[PDB]
Amino acid sequence: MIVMRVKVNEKQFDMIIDKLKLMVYEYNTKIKEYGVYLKPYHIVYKNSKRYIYIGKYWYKLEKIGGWIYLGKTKPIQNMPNPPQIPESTIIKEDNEYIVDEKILYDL
Amino acid sequence: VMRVKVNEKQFDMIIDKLKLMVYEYNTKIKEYGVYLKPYHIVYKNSKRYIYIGKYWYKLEKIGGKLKWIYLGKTKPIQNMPNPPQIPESTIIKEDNEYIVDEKILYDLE
Repeated sequence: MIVMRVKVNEKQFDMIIDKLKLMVYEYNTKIKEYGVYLKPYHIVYKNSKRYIYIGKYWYKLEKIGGWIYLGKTKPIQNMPNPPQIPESTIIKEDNEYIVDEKILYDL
Repeated sequence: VMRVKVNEKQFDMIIDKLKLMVYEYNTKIKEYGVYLKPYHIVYKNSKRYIYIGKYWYKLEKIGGKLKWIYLGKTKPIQNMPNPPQIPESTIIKEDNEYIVDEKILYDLE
């Protein structure tokens, strides 16, 4: 398959995240009694870049300290089946700045 | 060739040189309760504006939290030592960009 990777801005990225949050709002309040939460994405900083993975990422209610991440496998067998979430990777581009050349005299 | 594009690392270079330019001046004027921050970040028009110039602040006790209050762009007190020459310029942070699969773009409306 020829899979297309294209460039989008922050606002277009925001709608992508918002849509995923909308698609799992139907699931999380229903399964809130199980102490489990389904996050449709995962943000991780590798290779000096912000990686935003898309998928099924689960959480479990904490006990005491001083919501824990369970990974990608569903915890409870007798929980209702989650909605279908697509799997993809988003890589944030390096930040760019419009700069006057004069103030580059700090060399 | 006035205005060009630099990425994050060179942007952090310019920020640090300004902070170093005022570090020893700020230590001298610490007793006055006055801080010269050599830049000003404005999030106007959904974009990170960073303005190069003199920005003076001062310290006071507001409810016990010791909050910084903006003073202006000039020396608040006549008998303070003169500041370093901070240039005047504007830096615009470009809109954040992302590489995304086109399928989830179509499949997420």
